[PDB]
Order: sequence, then C-alpha cells, then structure tokens
Amino acid sequence: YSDEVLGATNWLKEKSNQEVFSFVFKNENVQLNGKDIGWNSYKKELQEDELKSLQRGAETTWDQSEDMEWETTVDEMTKKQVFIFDSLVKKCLFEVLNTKNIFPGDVNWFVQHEWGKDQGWHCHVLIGGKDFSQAQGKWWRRQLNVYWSRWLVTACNVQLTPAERIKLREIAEDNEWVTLLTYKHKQTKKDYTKCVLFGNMIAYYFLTKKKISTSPPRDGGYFLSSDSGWKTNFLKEGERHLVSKLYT
Ligand SMILES: [Mn+2]
Repeated sequence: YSDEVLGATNWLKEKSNQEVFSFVFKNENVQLNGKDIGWNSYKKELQEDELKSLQRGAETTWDQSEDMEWETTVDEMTKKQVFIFDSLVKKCLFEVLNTKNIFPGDVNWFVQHEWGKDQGWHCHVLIGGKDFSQAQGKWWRRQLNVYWSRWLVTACNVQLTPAERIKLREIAEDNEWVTLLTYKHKQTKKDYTKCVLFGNMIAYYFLTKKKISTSPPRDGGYFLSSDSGWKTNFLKEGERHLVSKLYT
C-alpha cells in the first residue's frame, strides 16, 4: 500500500465514469521498390525540443517501472523504437489539442504500448475531457492520422526517394494507421463512435496485461504505459495488479 499505488487507484476511481475516445496508433509492413519498411524502421531521433523531452520521459518511465528482481531481455532496438513512438504518439495528441485550443490540464489521457499476436507493436490511447464530445470522434481520428503519417515519414530511417516518402505517407493515411473504436456494424452501414469509461477501462483491462520482458515479446503483453497525471507511469507489473485489486 505505497502512496504511489493508493494515489493511482484514487486518481483512476475519480475518473471511473469519464467518457473518452479510444484510439489505436499502429503501423503495418510496407515494401516500396524492394525496400523493406518494418515496424521498427522509424528510428530517427528528431532534434525537435518537445519530441526530445517526450522521448526522455518515455525512457525514464521505462527505467522506473522496471522490476530488477527479475532480468529483462527485451532487445535494445525494440526499446528504442517504443520510446520514439511514445514521443511521436504524444506529439500527435498535443498537436490536435493545439488546433482545438484545449488546455492540456483539462484533458484526461492514458497511453499503453502493447504487442499483439498478429499485429505486433501498437499503442492504445484513451483521451477525453470537458472539451470533447462523441460527434467529434471521426474528426479526431482523421487529424491524428494526418499527424501520425507526417511524423512517421519524418522519423523513417530507411533511405527513401521523394516519391517513396509520399507513397508511404498515403499508405499510412489510406490504411488508417490510427483507428477509432466504434460500435460493431456492417461495411455499408454507418459507424458510430464508441466512447469508453476512462478509469474502468484502465483498471479492469489495461492494468491486467502481462509485462513484456523478452524478445520476441509475449503475445498480448505491454511495454510501457503513461497518463496525464503521471500516476501509472512508474508502476511495476505487480503494483499495477494491486491497483486493479484496490479499485474494485
Ligand atoms: Mn492491444
């Protein structure tokens, strides 16, 4: 019952029923003119001040949440790429907030990087607040995908011709490398944005995942999480499960 565990539980419980959007930021494998662009082909560390700061935040979140009782054999390249993506995902969120003139302190958000059985790396984002409404979900997805595709093409470490960069940009947008949770439907039928409950989804779902400690990653595991209150960031796996238990 450390203050950190109690503090996270209390913070989430207060936001138990806050409606938020659910996004997934991802990438897919691409081959352009014989050039392979895989999930971890975006390893440029761009020297923009905010991005550098965000990447440092991810590194330190990883460092503080690491359990040293057990050894961790995650590949260095994998960690690097995840830290970079954490900075890029956040940069996208912050750019859209700026477009809407939303004060960052008026926003609740949660970010969690995972490795899926079939898709591999992806990043969940829950985001909402008083300045957000369900009808804005589709606009948010589109804007986030614009910024996400733009930053990915900038961060790509594969030498690309201008035509190739533009093609990659178009692929990331056309194939919706940012997804928005909607109610189940038909291809022809309309899709409705499905808002989720912030604290509940975090405590009863995201905090239940198993920590990735190996390469290749365990199917369905998580790498790293963070939130707008810096509450879950530094928690070890065992502490996260304690939060879920207390939250109930
Ligand atoms: Mn997932």
